[PDB]
Amino acid sequence: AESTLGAAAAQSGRYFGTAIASGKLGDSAYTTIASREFNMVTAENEMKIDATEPQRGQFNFSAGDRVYNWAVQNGKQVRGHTLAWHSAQPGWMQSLSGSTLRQAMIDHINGVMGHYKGKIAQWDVVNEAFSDDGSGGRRDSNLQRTGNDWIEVAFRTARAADPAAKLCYNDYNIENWTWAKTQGVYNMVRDFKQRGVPIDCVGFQSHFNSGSPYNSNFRTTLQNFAALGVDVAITELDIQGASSSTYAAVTNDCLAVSRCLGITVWGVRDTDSWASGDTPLLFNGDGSKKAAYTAVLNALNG
Repeated sequence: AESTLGAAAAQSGRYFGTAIASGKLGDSAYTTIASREFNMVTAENEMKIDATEPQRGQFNFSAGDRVYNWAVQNGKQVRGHTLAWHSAQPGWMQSLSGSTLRQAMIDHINGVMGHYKGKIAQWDVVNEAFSDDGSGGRRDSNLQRTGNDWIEVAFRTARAADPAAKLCYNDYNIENWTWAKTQGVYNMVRDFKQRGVPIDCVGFQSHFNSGSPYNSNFRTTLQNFAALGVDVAITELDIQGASSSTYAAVTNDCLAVSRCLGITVWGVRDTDSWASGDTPLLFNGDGSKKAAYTAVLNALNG
């Protein structure tokens, strides 16, 4: 196949994934589609820090396992999302600073990766660490305020916690090769690779809209990161208005870069999207395929 997105991606060694939401798992229109079309699953909410460690030291894996087991029973692999992040922190973690927050960050990684050890294809270890103010510099968060080495410490922890997982740095607005943010991250991954920090992948959320338009230099971005010796992934793809041509273009960027592992779109139907008003996904509210679906499919069969 040929007929579905994931089977067609697999023709060139790649995956086509989606974001799954444990709450929509009793909707069978939703699971029929999701099961048929994707070979990769990211839990949309259920593996975030507030979802896995809502009380300090007391982890909660129900919602995460529910998504995990659905995926796995339906033939899919899984991306973990996400271990260290400025948002989606619980109350007890937002209150922490300095070394105590550091210890909590390390503890979270160890615990979450521990529970999922050897069962996760990729982990977004660190998420959205860079700023949008145009400086190319780090976002100012409690995590950053523990010291500039937090990202790297997060990565070394995670490598030791689950040596089988691909470790990703994930971020939005790093798709355009000329943006500061792109270059700030580029420079970090370069520095990492040169010094031997265990980072395996970079995750391009690929949330495209009027404020962050697709640029065909996205292919240059993907090429240049790959050339540092990392894989790349399109992790949270959606496109405001769901242009067929933009959807075919992004798909074709991925197919032209051999270290591009695959594409994940951020939800199944437009009604499931965090931006449902923009109808930015491949399926309509009612389950019918959008033009973009056909364009992506053709490209993957391309």
